[PDB]
Amino acid sequence: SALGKLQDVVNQNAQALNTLVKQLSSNFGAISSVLNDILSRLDPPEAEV
Amino acid sequence: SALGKLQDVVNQNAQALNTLVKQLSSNFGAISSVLNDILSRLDPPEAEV
Amino acid sequence: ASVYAWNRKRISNCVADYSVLYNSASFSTFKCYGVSPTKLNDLCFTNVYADSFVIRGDEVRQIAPGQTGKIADYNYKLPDDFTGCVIAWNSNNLD
Amino acid sequence: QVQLVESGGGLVQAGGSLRLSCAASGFPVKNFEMEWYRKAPGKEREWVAAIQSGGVETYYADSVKGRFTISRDNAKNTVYLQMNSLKPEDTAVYYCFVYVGRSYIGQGTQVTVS
Repeated sequence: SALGKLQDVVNQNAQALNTLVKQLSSNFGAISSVLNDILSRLDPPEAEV
Repeated sequence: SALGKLQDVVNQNAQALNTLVKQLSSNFGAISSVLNDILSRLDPPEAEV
Repeated sequence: ASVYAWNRKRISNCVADYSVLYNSASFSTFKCYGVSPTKLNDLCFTNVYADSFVIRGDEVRQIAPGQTGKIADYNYKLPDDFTGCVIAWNSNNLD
Repeated sequence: QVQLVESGGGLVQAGGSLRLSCAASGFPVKNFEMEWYRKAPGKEREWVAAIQSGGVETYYADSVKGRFTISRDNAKNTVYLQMNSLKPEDTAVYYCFVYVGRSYIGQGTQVTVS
């Protein structure tokens, strides 16, 4: 724990980057996380929401 | 008013938490800001939006 | 079979051409939900779960995600996350 | 909130005429399709007549085409049914039918032809 002032910066940078990448498994409220399975059999004035 | 440099910090934090409280009563485009009359008076797939 | 005992006939281990089913003009409505009918011939699926029933002619708009009705709320309910096509045609000449 | 009540029934002979009613409450009748069914004793419940929600087209059952008349009154919130050329095969309890969310059945009125 001597080098903690260097280590916590790299830890919070890597964990912020991992939290950014772990956002990529979310449809945010859609039916599925696949873009085409949201959009393309639904009518195009009603999948844009 | 000699102690303004401590009082403004407490006032800013209290106004931040009160502004966080006072935006719970915002519709953001809704009929009502409470979940229960949204769930009661509206059909649940079009209450989802 | 009618809507109290709606038939579930699953389809597996074959190649499903949907361009034949698209270009047939005998069907009245072709309401669809998942992923495009142009590329229905282009993708591959795990299961089909094909269904078969007869409704009233005014009960066509009950077959949607999250409707209300004695068919919808009491007899035959679709999920809100339903991915499929509704294929319907008139059967006054057969029933 | 929604309730159908039926009146206008009575005892008629073979070839008599009568006119029923189906007074409705809780919903307007310019938006829903309207039907009538009948229950003969010893027979199943069978559909009689229908007018759609727009009020444009009329339909009837196979044995009652050309003889029965269905009419609607949107002002009084009442649907009527007219009898002409009555036969004793139509001895039944007549229920009026509507689908307002879920279908509601009234208690009906006994109409006998003898």
